[PDB]
Amino acid sequence: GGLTCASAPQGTLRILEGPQQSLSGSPLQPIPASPPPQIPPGLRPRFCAFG
Amino acid sequence: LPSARWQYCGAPDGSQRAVLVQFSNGKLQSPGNMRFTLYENKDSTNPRKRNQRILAAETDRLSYVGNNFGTGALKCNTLCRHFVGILNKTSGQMEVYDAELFNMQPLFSD
Repeated sequence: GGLTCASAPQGTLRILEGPQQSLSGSPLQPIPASPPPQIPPGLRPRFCAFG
Repeated sequence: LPSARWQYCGAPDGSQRAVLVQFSNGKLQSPGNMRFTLYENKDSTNPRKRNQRILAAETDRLSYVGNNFGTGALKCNTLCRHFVGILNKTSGQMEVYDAELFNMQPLFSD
C-alpha cells in the first residue's frame, strides 16, 4: 500500500512564454544628423569706410 | 513532427497531487527495493501548514527524506511548476497532472 518507483519518464517538456520580433525600421532620430550652421539671408555689410 | 493533444484532467479540487522524487546524490541503482512513505501535516486549519509534506524513503542501509517546507524545500518547487504528462500513444492524447517534486536526502541522528 506504499508508494513505489514507476517507469522512467520517456520525455521532458519545458514551457516558457515568449513574444516575437517586429520589422526593422531603425528610426534613428526625431530631427536627425548634425544639422549644419548656415548663412542668414542677405545679411548686408554693417560697416563702411571713411570718405 | 510527432505532437500530442494536451488535456489537463489534473486534480479535482487541486487537493490531489502526484509525487516526483529527486535524489541529491544521484540515481538509485535499485529503486524497486525502496519503500516510500508520504507524511502530511495534521494541521488542516493553518493554510501555511496544510501543504507541508514529508517524503521518506527507506532502504536497507540508509533513509532518505525530502520535505516541501524549510531549508530542504528548494526554489524550483515554486518559481517553476512541475507536471506529469501521461501520453496515450494510440490516441495521441496527453493527460497532464499537477506534480510535487521532493528532493531526497540521507537520514542520521546524534
